[PDB]
Amino acid sequence: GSEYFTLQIRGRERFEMFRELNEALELKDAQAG
Amino acid sequence: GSEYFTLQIRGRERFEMFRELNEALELKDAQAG
Amino acid sequence: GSEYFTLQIRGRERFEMFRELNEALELKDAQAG
Amino acid sequence: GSEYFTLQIRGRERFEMFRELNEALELKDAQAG
Repeated sequence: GSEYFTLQIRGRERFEMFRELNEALELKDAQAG
Repeated sequence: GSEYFTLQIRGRERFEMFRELNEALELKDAQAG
Repeated sequence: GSEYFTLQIRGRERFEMFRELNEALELKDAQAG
Repeated sequence: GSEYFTLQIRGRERFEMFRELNEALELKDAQAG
């Protein structure tokens, strides 16, 4: 989409694992000045 | 059925990457029925 | 290496999480697909 | 310190995917630094 993409994840543990990865990538995005 | 959750993802490359991982895990789920 | 590439992972939980993803990718390739 | 493990990965694009995910998680690593 123009502001984000969506993905449907089956299962709470699985979702929490993918959210940890996604938040970490967003932390990586912040490293550039 | 199972509980599903929405992962909101920034960037097309990042989306394609997560979709690849999620599809592989779903094919693993499919083994058992 | 010529048969695989290796990555050092810090922490048991982190390793287990990546191993599950990696094995799922391999199972998808082996079942072709 | 921590305990370290080795992830064995097939394919160089798959290796670079895991490398990137791991590097992002490593921005979280610290003793309250």
